[PDB]
Amino acid sequence: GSVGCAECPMHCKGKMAKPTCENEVCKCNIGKKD
Repeated sequence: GSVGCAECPMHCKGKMAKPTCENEVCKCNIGKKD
């Protein structure tokens, strides 16, 4: 259950916000919008 992808976006900084999930791992990076 990818939860990080929930906090990931939440833990994203203004001007750059995009949830990115990979095999249960999440990050806030442009190019992917999960």
